[PDB]
Amino acid sequence: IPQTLTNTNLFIDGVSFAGDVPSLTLPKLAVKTEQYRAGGMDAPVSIDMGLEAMEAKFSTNGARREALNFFGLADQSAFNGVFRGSFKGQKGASVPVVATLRGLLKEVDPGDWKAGEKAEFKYAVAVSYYKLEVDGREVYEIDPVNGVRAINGVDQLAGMRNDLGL
Amino acid sequence: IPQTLTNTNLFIDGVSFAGDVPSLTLPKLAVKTEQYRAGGMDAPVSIDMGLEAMEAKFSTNGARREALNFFGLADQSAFNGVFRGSFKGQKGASVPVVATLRGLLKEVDPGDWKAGEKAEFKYAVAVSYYKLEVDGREVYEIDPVNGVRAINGVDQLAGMRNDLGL
Amino acid sequence: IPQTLTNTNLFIDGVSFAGDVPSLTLPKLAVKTEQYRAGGMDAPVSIDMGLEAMEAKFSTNGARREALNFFGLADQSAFNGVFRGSFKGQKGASVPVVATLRGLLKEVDPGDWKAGEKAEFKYAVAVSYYKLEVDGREVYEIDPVNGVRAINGVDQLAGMRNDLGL
Amino acid sequence: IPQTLTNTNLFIDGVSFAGDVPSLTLPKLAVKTEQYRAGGMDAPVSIDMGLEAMEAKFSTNGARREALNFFGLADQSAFNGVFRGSFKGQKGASVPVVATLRGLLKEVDPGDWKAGEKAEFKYAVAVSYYKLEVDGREVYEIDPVNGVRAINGVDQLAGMRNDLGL
Amino acid sequence: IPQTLTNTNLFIDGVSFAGDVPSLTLPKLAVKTEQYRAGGMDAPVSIDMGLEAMEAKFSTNGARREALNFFGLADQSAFNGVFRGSFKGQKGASVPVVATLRGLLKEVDPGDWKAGEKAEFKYAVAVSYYKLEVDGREVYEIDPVNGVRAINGVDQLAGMRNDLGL
Amino acid sequence: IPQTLTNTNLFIDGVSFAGDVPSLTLPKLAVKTEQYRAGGMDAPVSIDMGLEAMEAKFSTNGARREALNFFGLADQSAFNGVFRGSFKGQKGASVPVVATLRGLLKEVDPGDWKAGEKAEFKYAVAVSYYKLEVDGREVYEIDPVNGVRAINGVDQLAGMRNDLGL
Amino acid sequence: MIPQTLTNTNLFIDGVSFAGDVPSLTLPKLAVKTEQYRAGGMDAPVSIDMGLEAMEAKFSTNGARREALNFFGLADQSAFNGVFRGSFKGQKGASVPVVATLRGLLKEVDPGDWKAGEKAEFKYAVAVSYYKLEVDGREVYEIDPVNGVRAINGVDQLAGMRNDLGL
Amino acid sequence: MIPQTLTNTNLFIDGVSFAGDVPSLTLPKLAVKTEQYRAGGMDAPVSIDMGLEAMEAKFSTNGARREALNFFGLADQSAFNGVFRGSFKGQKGASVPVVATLRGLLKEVDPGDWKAGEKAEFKYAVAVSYYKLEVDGREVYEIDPVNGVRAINGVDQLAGMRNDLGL
Amino acid sequence: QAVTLEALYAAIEQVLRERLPEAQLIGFWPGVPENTPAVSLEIAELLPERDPGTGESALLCRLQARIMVPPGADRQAVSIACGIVRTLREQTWNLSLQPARFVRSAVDGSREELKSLRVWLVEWTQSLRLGDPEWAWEDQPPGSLMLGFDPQTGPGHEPDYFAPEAL
Amino acid sequence: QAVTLEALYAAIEQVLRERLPEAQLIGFWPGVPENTPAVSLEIAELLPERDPGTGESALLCRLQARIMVPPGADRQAVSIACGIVRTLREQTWNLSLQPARFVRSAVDGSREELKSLRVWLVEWTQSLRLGDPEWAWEDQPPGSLMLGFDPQTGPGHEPDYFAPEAL
Repeated sequence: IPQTLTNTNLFIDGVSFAGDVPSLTLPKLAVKTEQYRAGGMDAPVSIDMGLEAMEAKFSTNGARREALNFFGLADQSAFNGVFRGSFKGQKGASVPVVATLRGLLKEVDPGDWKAGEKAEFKYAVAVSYYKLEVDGREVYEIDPVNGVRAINGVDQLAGMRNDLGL
Repeated sequence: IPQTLTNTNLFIDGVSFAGDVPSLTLPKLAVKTEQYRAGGMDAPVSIDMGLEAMEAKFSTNGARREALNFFGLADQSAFNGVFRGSFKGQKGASVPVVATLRGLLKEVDPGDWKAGEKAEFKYAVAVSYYKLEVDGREVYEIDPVNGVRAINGVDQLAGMRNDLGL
Repeated sequence: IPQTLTNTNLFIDGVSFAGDVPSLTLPKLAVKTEQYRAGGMDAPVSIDMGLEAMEAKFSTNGARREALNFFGLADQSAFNGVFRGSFKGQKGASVPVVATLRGLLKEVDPGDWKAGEKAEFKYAVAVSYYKLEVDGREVYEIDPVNGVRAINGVDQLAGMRNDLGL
Repeated sequence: IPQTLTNTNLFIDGVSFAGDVPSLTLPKLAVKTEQYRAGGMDAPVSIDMGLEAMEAKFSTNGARREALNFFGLADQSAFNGVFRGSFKGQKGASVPVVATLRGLLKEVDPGDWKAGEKAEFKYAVAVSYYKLEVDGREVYEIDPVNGVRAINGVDQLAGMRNDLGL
Repeated sequence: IPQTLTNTNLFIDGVSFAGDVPSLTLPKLAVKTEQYRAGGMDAPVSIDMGLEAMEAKFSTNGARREALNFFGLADQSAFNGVFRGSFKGQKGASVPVVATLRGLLKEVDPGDWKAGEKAEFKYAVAVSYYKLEVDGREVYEIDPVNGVRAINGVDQLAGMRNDLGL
Repeated sequence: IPQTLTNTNLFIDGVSFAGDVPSLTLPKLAVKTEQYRAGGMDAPVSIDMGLEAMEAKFSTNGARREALNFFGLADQSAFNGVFRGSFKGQKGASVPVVATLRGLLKEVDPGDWKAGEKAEFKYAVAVSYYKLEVDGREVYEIDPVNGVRAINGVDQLAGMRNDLGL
Repeated sequence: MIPQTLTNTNLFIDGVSFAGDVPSLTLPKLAVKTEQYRAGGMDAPVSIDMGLEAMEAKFSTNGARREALNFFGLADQSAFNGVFRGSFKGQKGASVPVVATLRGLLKEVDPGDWKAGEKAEFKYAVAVSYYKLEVDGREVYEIDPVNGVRAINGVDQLAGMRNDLGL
Repeated sequence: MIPQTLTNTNLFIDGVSFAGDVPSLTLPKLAVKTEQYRAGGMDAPVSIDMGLEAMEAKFSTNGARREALNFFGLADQSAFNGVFRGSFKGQKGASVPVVATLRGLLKEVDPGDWKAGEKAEFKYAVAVSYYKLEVDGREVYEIDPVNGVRAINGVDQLAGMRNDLGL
Repeated sequence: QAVTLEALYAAIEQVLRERLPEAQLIGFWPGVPENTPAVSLEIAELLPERDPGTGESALLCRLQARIMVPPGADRQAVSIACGIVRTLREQTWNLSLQPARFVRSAVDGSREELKSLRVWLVEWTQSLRLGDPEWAWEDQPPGSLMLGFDPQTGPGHEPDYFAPEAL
Repeated sequence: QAVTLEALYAAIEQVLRERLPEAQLIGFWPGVPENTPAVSLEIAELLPERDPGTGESALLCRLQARIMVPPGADRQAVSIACGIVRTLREQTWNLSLQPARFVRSAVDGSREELKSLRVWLVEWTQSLRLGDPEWAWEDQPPGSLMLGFDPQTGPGHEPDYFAPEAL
């Protein structure tokens, strides 16, 4: 059965934007691949190199001052924010999905102001720390620094930091 | 509650264009980021370098001579202009937003003249000084020269000019 | 109050194309800017370098021979043409706008001839001399050679030609 | 008064394609310009260098064998063709426009064959010789080799071939 | 009179795909031209260099195994196929057009499978040998290797292979 | 007769996603061609070099945790999955097509979450091993490493591995 | 064999981790000082090994890593110690470590052009004396110039020509 | 003739297949040491063959192929043995093998810059002595420097100038 | 397990009698507007959808509610109508369905009798996977698999091997 | 071989009498709603399609089912209507057709008589290739081909060669 989303909440630093957050986009997680064909092969296999960058793009529709003031701070990973969502499928079992993130709010975009429409500001955060819990337990935990790429509890770079001494 | 904009005023040098300014676009403020992955990390963190350039694009619909005459001046930051706006939300509490700016009016674009429509000239100012006050108090104060990037009162480059002697 | 255009006339060399000139586009005037961030600054200021090129694109809808014969002449600035327009706003005060120009007619474009439609030839003149008078008096006077960039009467390169001896 | 086209005829080598030539496009004639700003100037003037290439694109809708057989010949300027047209404006004075051309038929394009539509083959000739007579007398006579760029009777390269000895 | 196509047949190796071949695209034949302006000329003449590559793109709508099995063979020009068509114009005189080709089937593209639509696989053959007979007799015979570019019976590279000894 | 698809099943590791997999795209198989014209030829023949990379893009519409947990694993070719399909044509003879694949799940894309629609996550697997059986028997068997490009049973690189010693 | 590439990297200097700012390393190019040799009775020279040459191991950082600037031009040459770690993950999961212990003179601090909106990239170079590369903990190279140690895969390749010079 | 190009490649070192990590090879550039010669009674010199010059056969891998790092700078020069296989498939199906047996000194291990997100590319080089290329199993080149063997297509091209030096 | 239309008709009647006590009578196919605050459910149209990959037929049904009221109590029927719309934002009717999509609510003119003049159409759509899944490909259970070898192959002697065996 | 409309009318009547025992009478052009649970098939519209490359004319027919029921048994006719929709997901009616595309199902107002007031239109489309294929180009069978040579050419002596001959 498909999962229709029902509830949406966004935090920035604890302040409830429950309500006026009409659109939100979590970062697409992309493995840095490379089409690799060596000697004894014809089709290229693809090899991980890590992830690429992570941009999350929510778009609030007010002159906020509670989300505007996290643009251009002297420290990255100061804007954090916590998303909360609720997909509802399979006989009312609404699974609680949260997606808490962290990083530099890299772009604040006020749209066209044609004197009578809504506000619809646009935002984009260059996510460093990204933590996605679907139904309580962990799914994606991506800390770029310290190399803590962890899938559903197990750390996929546990074998790497022992080799690198981290 | 969302904020529907109600009133719009544009100044150029004090002259009230209250009325015929159908479209206006404030500069999107973009942090100059860089996807940075060093040794002990897999996903790239993004690091500020400053801001990128700021273009504000309003489009008046008359042969003005009060906005046309600020094109191609021998000095930049001679065209300044002051925007005034009014978002109305949360029981008639119309928040007064102003966005005063300054810079070279870098492009004057007369559209197609198909003999019977409106004028709809188009403009673009390469904003140097940008000051956005939402509900009286300061939000964004971006002076590029002298490095005065200030968020809601505090100067985020106060630690930089002490290091550089400015 | 907005300004709905009412009358349109185009000359080429004096010959009245009053009537069949359905579309006309004056050159957008663009300052040659450059995103300049030096040492003691974070956001880039933009500095004039002069203007960029100027193309005016009218599109007559007949096999003319009075506008076709100014293509590919051995001298540039031989095609000149004078536009005349009339925006009407603010209680019938029709402001007379003229935009006389000059330059090489750089492209003559006959469209698709699908055997039964109108002609709609297309033209493009690489404007050298451009003179825009809105309501009698001068607004934009752009002579590229001799450096005579003049805004509403005053010559913005008067300080430059004294330095260069022109 | 605008000029609605009424009659269309295309020849290839004398064979009358009067009828099934639904679309035809004469070559747009483009001066090879160059945005030239030297020392004592700010806006770039544009200087002729000659013309650029000339493609004429007609699209017959049959399996011809009388236009197909001029593709890929060992000699360019073997396909010539003569267009004939008739714009009708200003009290039934149908001006006879002919546009005879010459050059390599550089592309024969059969479209999608979805089993039941028309044919609509497509063609493209890299025009060398181009001669456009509007109402009997000459308008554009472009011979690339020998440098015979002639506008309405006078040869605009008469001063050039005396300098080059041609 | 235009020529509405009526019948469509495709062979692959003799097996009749008469019926389910909804779309088919013969290769557009393009002369490898080059805008050539030498000393004594202004507009560039275009010179043949040979043809460019030839892709034919048919799209059958079944899981075939009689066209799928010619992908990725160890020899090019193993997939050949013969198209048969029938344009009908000029009082029921249905001209028999065939277009037999040959080459590597360079791409097999299964589309989106949204669980309930048709199949619509897509194919693309890098045509080497191409032979187009319109109404019995030859029009285009393009053999790339051995240089046998032949238009309606005569070989346009007969003068070339005598010079090259082929 | 065309083949309308009727049934669709996707496995990931055995877990039945029969049902909520609305869209699925098998990898387009593309021969790495090269337009090759040597001395004694005019049109370029195309030569195989092997295949290019293979991306399969299915898009489930739930917060899965049974497909999400195969992103970013430390080993490629750990996500495998087995597709099952059923085209139905020619008097109810539903041909069973399966397409089992294997490779790194290179991208997990959650869409816009506009608070009330479906989920529609998007996925992309950089397929290494690809095996397509149409009606029981083999069609495409592409193992990139070990060079096992096999078409309908016969290995097209059997002559290559004897030359390379693999 | 499995497809195996470089994924991540690390650098230590006297124990101090550079876990945050190393965009690039460079292991020293081990090359034999080949003297091509054609003599009487042959052609197409046969390239006798004469020994190695100098081993500069460049790297770069783009912060104020003063803990890397303190080792430039000291009185004790071969006092810059440091490892060039790096893991090769392969395709089948478990990563194969490559570490490279160095001991040399930091002979170059090359600060980049400061274009005020780009990176810094303090490019360095160490003319190393001692050099020990490991793969999965297994030894491959012991290169010690002084006291004659060239031990390829643990077996000393100069021991036969060290007990004749009497070292 | 048929259009025939390189498609796939392989490398063996002492029997060990590098079926997983070789992005590039380089066969040794066979070149004659041409000494241009203009003398009395002619012009436009005539380029007498003097012999070949040194034959470096570069290649590169991007994993921790320690089985290729063990052969650097050993005491036995010309102990690196290895073939550079490669098949040319042509257009008409069956592929023509090209193998190239080598025997030389691995005179260079050049580890690339480790930019932490790119490949590794351990570029190597072998100044080979022995060199034997085959095409479809048929002999073309025997290049042995010492003991004077230059056998082009099986017939010895130095045998006339080996039974006069008395080798 | 799977849903039925009669299972859908019973649950929409069930929940709406709990939330709306001012609605006296919510029948799924009644008539006869016998008293003032009556609500008569209907079926407008059942339409196709994106067919899932199993034997279920995807159908979205335009469900329809008609709020019958005597004229003069129009405001008293919008308060009934606002009670239905506030239900339909998350409501799956406790039946393994997707949440219902609200469509419109307005006063209409019925074809039926208009003694109770004022009626308010409240219609909404919700998708249905009616029917059983259907397996098509392969029906070979875990009890049937024997895995021999090369010498233990043939109809003479059977491959004596089960997949669950010793450890 | 090919289909006929009378072959289509017989098979849709045939299968629907097996699956629906509550439907008393499924005729393809009946009238006279003589009893309660009647279903009257129809033809709404036959439309063109993408013409295949043979002599068949591609037609998709809006087939139409009308479920006649006395009023008060509206739920008893949706259960008949749900039986038709669950059929049409894969149904080719055993006649070499494409599977039928379900379109809509709703209560309508007929032009005909309304003693049986309540009727439910159930319409669906399915493509048809009616007619025979038509060959146009060439009708030269395998029995007629003779392949001579250059000297054995001319109307004087015939090219004495058949294509099936010795080995």
